[PDB]
Amino acid sequence: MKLSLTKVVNGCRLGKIKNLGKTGDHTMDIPGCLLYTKTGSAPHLTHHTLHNIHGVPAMAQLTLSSLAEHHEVLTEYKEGVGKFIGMPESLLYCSLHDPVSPCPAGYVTNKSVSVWSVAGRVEMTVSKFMAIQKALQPDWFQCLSDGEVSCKEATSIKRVRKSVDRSLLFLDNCLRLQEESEVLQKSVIIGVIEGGDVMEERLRSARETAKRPVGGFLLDGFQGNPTTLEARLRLLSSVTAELPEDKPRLISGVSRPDEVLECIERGVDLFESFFPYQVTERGCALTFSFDYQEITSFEINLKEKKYQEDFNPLVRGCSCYCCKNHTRAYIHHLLVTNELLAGVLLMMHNFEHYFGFFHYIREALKSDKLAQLKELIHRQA
Amino acid sequence: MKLSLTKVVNGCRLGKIKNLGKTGDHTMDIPGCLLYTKTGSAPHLTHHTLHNIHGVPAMAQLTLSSLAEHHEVLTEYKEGVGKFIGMPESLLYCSLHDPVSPCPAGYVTNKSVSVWSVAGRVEMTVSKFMAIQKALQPDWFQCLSDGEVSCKEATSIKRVRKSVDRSLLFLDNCLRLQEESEVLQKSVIIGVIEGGDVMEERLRSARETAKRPVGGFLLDGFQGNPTTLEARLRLLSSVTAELPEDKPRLISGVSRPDEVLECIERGVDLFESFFPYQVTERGCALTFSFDYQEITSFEINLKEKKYQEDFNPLVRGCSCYCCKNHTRAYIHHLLVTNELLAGVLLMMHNFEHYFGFFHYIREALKSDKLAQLKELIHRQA
Amino acid sequence: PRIMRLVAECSRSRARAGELWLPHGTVATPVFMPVGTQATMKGITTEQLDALGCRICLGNTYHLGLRPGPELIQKANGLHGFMNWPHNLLTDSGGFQMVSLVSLSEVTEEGVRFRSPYDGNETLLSPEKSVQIQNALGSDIIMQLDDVVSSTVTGPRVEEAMYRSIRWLDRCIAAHQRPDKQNLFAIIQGGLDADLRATCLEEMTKRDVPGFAIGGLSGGESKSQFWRMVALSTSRLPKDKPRYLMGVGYATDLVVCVALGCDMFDCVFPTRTARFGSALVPTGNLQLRKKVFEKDFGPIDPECTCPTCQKHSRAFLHALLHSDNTAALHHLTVHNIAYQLQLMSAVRTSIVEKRFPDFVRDFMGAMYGDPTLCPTWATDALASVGITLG
Amino acid sequence: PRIMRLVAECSRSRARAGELWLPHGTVATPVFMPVGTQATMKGITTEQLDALGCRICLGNTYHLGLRPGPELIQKANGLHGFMNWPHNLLTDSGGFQMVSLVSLSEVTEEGVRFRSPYDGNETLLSPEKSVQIQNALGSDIIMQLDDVVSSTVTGPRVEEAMYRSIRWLDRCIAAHQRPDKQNLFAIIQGGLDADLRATCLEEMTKRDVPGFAIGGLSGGESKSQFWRMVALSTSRLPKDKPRYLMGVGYATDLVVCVALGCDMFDCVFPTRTARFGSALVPTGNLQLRKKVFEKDFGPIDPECTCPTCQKHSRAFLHALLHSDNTAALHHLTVHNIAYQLQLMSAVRTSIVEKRFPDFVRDFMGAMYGDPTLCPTWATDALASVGITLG
RNA sequence: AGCACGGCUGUAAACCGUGC
RNA sequence: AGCACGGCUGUAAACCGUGC
Ligand SMILES: Nc1nc2cc[nH]c2c(=O)[nH]1
Ligand SMILES: Nc1nc2cc[nH]c2c(=O)[nH]1
Ligand SMILES: [Zn+2]
Ligand SMILES: [Zn+2]
Ligand SMILES: [Zn+2]
Ligand SMILES: [Zn+2]
Repeated sequence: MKLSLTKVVNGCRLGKIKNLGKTGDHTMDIPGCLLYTKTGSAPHLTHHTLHNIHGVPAMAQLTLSSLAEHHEVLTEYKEGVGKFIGMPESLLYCSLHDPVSPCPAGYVTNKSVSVWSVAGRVEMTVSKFMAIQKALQPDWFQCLSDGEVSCKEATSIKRVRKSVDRSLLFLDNCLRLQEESEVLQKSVIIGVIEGGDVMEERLRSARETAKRPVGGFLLDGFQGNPTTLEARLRLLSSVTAELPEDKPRLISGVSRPDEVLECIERGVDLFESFFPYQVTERGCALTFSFDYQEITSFEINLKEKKYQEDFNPLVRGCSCYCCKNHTRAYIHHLLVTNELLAGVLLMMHNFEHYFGFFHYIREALKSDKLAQLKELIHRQA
Repeated sequence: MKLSLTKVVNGCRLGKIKNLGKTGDHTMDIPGCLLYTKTGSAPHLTHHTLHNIHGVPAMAQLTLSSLAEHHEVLTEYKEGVGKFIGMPESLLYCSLHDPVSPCPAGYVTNKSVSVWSVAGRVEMTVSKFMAIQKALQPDWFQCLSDGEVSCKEATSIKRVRKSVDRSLLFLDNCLRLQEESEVLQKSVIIGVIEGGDVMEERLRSARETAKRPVGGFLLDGFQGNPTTLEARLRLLSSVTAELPEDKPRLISGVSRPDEVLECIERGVDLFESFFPYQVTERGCALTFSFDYQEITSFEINLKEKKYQEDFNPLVRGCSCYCCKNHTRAYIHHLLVTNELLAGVLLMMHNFEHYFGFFHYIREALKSDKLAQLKELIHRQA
Repeated sequence: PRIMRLVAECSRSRARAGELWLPHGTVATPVFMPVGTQATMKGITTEQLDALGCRICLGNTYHLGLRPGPELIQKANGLHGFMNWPHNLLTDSGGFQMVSLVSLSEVTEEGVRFRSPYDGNETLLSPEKSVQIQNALGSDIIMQLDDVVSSTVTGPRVEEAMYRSIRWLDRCIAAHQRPDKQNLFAIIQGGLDADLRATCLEEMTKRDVPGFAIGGLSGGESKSQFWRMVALSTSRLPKDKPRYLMGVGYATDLVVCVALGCDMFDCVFPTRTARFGSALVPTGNLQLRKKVFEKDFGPIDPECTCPTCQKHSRAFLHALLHSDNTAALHHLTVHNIAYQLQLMSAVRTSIVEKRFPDFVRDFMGAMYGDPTLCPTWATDALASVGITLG
Repeated sequence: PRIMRLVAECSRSRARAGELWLPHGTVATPVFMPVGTQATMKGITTEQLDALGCRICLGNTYHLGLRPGPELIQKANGLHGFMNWPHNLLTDSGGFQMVSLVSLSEVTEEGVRFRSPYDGNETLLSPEKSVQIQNALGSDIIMQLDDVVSSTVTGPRVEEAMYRSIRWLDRCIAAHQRPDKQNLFAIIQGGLDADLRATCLEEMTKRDVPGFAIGGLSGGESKSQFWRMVALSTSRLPKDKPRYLMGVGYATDLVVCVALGCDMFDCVFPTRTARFGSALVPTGNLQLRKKVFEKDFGPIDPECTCPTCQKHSRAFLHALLHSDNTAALHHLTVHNIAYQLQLMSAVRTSIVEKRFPDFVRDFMGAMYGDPTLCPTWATDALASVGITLG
């Protein structure tokens, strides 16, 4: 993998990652996002419906929470998860947790972190974690890590320290296990920057992780309620400073368009696309402008009666399947009558709109019109 | 138990319940609330701190969620929970679920409902439930019931039906088990009105339950997000119509002052006092006027810097320990520095303010000045 | 004016192949018609249906009449525009709802009064209203409101409903304001009584409605009776007009009823079975929720052309069905509609090629292991029109 | 002007009973002083402390200096007004923080530089600043900022800190602007070196500060050394002035050090042990989180008068400690402060009644099962001042 | 909830029974 | 998370180790 920067406007890194995914090359753009999935399918969408979307990201995020239960099955399939889930054309990043639900936390111990599934708590030792990675064969995978800091609010400085030390211990063990296996060689490991709200431990985490031969870094624990971020936003830029620039920066739990822009300012490259999913799930549609649990400002609520007779598309000019082929009035009916097509059509548009947003970020960055974009984004509905 | 009505203004029932609690009489007023507790202690408060509060309710709510784990212990104590928890002077109502956390839902089956504890899921069959009640010896107890309707949103009309039928089956079984035991005779059983959002099943639930020799009724599943209520508010009045008037009406998950007033309008008598607790937990204080997860309008947030130098009491004229002995500036410090005294002082005032609110409701009802109260309540901060 | 053009006829049986010439394009028959009730195919986009090569699907007047309301759909360029369906739409009157919503149903000669437990607000469905709604929706084929009684019930009820239907039909024919664009179809509500059904056959055929449907047969009626009442109905229905059997979508049922002269069918079964985690195969069905299909890396049906069977394994679906992802349901809905269409298209081909009897034997060997293990009812039904199975 | 009025003196030992005359009321000695650092007793209201009959408790300059800030507390009518404490307040300089925050501590002659990992913002603590903060708070007893080195460390470090303390003391005496209202106390930072401690004793006693404290002894130093350095210190300290030993609050430690001539003590141990689910008894402690106390229906201590032991059983507390209710912690905090006070008040009584040696034997029989199983260190300490245990 | 059975015929049905 | 051990001496401590 090689990251090349087209430009660096303000603190914002515009570029491409060229030799990605083992098989030849797959050019992936920064800054960018990752197709959010549940059990390896995009939520609500089959291949048909997925490929009906313009600007689907090259890489797709999947999570151990859903896949680990079926370690056995995947071990028997012997051909890796991409082919199993019928996404063979896609690059795959395996995260430890689903960002929409990071509530359970692993009950991390020195010898075990645990994801949460339908079955229940799945206790993964390092060996088991690396075993699962063998079965899955993703392009990228987050290394087993201790991210519980954010979950609790106590943040005992001794706890914060353990989060860093544990994460580094896991990283070093996993690196060795990768050395031994040929298959695993082909996978790229992602280091997890940690340290919570303690500046010192954040910098310590950043440097020590960077010392390892990881392919990229995950910025954990900045995931927070909307108000909290501005605070941790300073800590963010402190940390990215300590990371080498020739390696990509992932962040977890940040998908809100506003927060996204800001993290790009602080030199973050890759984002989860779970925000469009959450919007979909509450019967809402992304309407905010980019072209140049509370319902947010970026969206309208199609459950509302104002839309029962509104025969405009969701967003005028949106080339997605739904806006082009259907009206708000129609979606309103679908939601009201509790039909599964509501979700499919909402997911399709919400994804396409979000994917369009990123396209205009990169475009803005080329013309240093990003500040104007910030303002256009904060336009209401 | 006998309920006598001083008056009935609009739909609002003002009165007293005279012969309460087996041992002699304990006059309890309607409309009124119930001391919210966690594991039999009011949250944050010891006896000292509790009795430091003016207008503590005569009855206190406890929950099987916390107590059931210790069925064994209480069985051995042989003297009932009031004495065990050092609240012997108090009337005790045992609810099935803690209102603050009703998320898990029982996984109800025909033969088993399950509360959720520290240990985990506790599977109570009818016999076990009634066994636990023997150990506890409360004044009142909610009968084992199926309230899962509200948890899910599907509300299959066949599910809604099962909720009613199951609840009635549990009621009849428990009634017989009470017949057999002398100790249990001394306890009063509360029937649970159910039926979700289906009007027909609501009325069916109301009538059939009323046919039983229950001492009172619990109005379940109206517990909802703030917006939802206005909708279910009509269904409420439909149901109370079907209940005899010489028996008290409890409702679960309704503690917001605004929602409280409205339920009184629809002839509800008794409320949980968990709202003041939730306020406490987010570092906020009740400030709304009555004298004549989002932070609500009824409260201020003492974490805010505007209060760092504000040397007024929480609410001018409030006779509670905190307002009388301490300032906002002081509480602000306590919260900021993460000290346990913050919680104690907040809980004390939040309780006292809430308890004062009820006093003024009853007072308003005597003078039919309730509508004015409604408006004074909706005053901001 | 005849809306169906006949093409071929298995000499041995009553099996017919033909085409329906409708305002929104030609429809090959025999045809299975997927049922999307509230202007939706329950999880799939109109494009996905368009791709499966479906030329006619249903909507339901009762549901659509209440929500979203006839006025709204009219402002929406009709049911066609609303759901963005290019091809033909057929609309049930609201008759069936009588059986399914028997609890909420009160019957007078004036119409059917429907209440919903959730909302006090009630609806009368007079033939006139049913027609009014259908005229607004603009469905190519509309259906008469009939007094539908369940097959299980016996009494003067059967007789009363049968005659009421006739009167309701005339009121519907009267109510129609759009014959030019929409084709009203009568429904033979005779119950399981030969005489009543026969009497209903006689009088109804006397009206000049474009097509005829066979109703009252969707219940758990004995199978021996089921096929006989079909046979009775088809034997007396105009050959130069469609025979639409309603509430039937099971494979063995569909094969046999084509052989008994039926031309059109609708059923919610394929779409529902899909939302319940069952996938239709030549050999019956696959309960994919079951743990057996955990390490099964083959498709649902190697011979299926539907997108699900091209790109997805039984194993992955089995894992996805246990997920919270609704995608699992859609993969099955897609395939199940495909199976039914592949079956109907396969059947029509065999009628045209004068090997329908051969086709049926091949079918029965798939479904039942052998024509040997075929259920007697189907054996009786087939033999009555001159098809034995070795 | 002498702030302590002596009352009685066990002839055999150095045990003293007396009274401190402070601006906010008289304080009986020997006294244990609960430590609430950030203007709070960590879960209990000032009323609850008032009721336990506490007449003096501590605040800490470092924490309170940073948050909420000296200016704020001044506007708040001083530390007294702020926390609504009627009675006497003693304030640690911020010396101890050097040991506990050794990691964040940089030492120059000018002062102590303190950083917090969370916030870049730093603080210098010069004697002058420590005094300024204390003067604003208005604590009845304020403490000199001293160069506190841990007992475990050895080097010129011990010596350097010892002399620095002396210079810091003079700067503090200089810095005091409120002798009329507040009584500065010196702290003997000699380390475990006899000569250094001795030298520190000499020079510091030469200043006319109202009281003297013994510092540097709060560590895990060998017990044999602990008591000897106490004995050395008290043996050379003015008898007509208080002897305040800092960082000591364990029972056997407290009994013995009174016998070695100590008059005042502070420790966070009782309040912390409580927040950790341990409850102090004559026979050591009760780990109430442990499952043994599940069916124990007796109080913590039948002989305790504190509210916890009047109305609550061990069993209920054991169940409440496993709850999310913070109440469990408060019940223990209340009792633990009570135990320490009951002990100190019990000890003073026995000195007055000339049976302190008898009291000590009764105590040791409780704590250790017998004066027989007493730890040698306490045996040595007691025998050095003429108390044997049968 | 989750798991296992049994049920689905122009959809009160991403469902309904029965266990655990 | 929770459970079990071991730890707490003028409070980076409703905590910290170690398992599961
Ligand atoms: N209208 C109507 N629909 C159906 C669907 C199945 N059977 C019938 C019937 O008899 N009448
Ligand atoms: N200032 C100060 N406080 C304490 C508390 C325990 N030991 C000491 C000490 O040596 N100095
Ligand atoms: Zn769109
Ligand atoms: Zn108050
Ligand atoms: Zn297929
Ligand atoms: Zn006590």
